[PDB]
Amino acid sequence: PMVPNRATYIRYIHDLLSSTSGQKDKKRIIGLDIGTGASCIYPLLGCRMYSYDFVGTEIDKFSFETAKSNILQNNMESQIKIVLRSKQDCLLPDTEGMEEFTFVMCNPPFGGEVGFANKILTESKKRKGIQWYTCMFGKKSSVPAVVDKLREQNISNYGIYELALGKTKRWIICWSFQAMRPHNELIRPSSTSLSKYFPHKVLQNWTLDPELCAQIDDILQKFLDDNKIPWSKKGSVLEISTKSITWSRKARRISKSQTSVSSLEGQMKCELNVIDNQLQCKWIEGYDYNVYESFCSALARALRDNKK
RNA sequence: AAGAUUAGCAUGGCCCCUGCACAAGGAUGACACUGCGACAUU
Repeated sequence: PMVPNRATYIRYIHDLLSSTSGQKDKKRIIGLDIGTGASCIYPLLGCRMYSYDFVGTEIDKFSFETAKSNILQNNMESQIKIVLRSKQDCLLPDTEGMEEFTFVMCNPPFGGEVGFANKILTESKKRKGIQWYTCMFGKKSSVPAVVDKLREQNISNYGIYELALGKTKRWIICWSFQAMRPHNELIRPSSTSLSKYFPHKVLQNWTLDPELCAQIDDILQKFLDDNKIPWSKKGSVLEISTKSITWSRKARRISKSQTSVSSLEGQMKCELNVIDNQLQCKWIEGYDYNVYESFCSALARALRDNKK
């Protein structure tokens, strides 16, 4: 029960949505609480921070009266609603002709919490248009048997954020069915104690000298022009929006051929940034990680092999 | 008496080269969803 821990979780939700917002128009963002508890403080803090629109789920009657009492003494009914769900029906509620849910948050009990995440994984396969799913774990030992289940369904857009507040080490496992990819501070922690269950990398760094710090923009423009990768110059940021891989030997051997194979297919949106002689490659959108691993190792080889 | 970290080696994919495809191999520098633990501390 830590107010800075719950606020840090809502701040992870904000950092997860914000780094994965894109260039789209600012719609009203809709959240979905799962098991809001007897306090119901999670959607309250979300609306106090950035004016989200929560339609929370509930399995209790006394806590539903408590949630309505918190609604009555907080008065945000165009933001906060609480809905009693059923036990056999999908706990992820319908759209009902409303505007689509955007992010889903879950405070499971502490079948177990692994089986609860299994039920949410089973129900979440049917919900399209909903972008973000999260689930927070207290025990470290729940990390394997959930992620291994998530290692059964080829879900690559997940992440484990290490909530570190003294003796409180929580692990946020966030998975999504849409291609948006958050930062690397958000999904892969520093401690290697769960290096068996890290998600994939979304950020790569390289360090240079002021010679190559002067030459870094010419190197990046020559790289993104000599490879037919679509790019744009937004300030000092070089943004990249490809819909298939146009940077590998396999891609050339196919391009330099005659068969009717279309392309090696996987969508990527990413950014190149120059911070203090450093080049950062930073992954924004894409279902398949192999596209971004290929691009980051091609960029590493491009920064190395222009030194001679 | 009970185990992690840590320095080298197999394995896995990624960039480069050979290769019609699948393979296989080479070379190379960053990785880890795999292990192998010659020291030293806890």
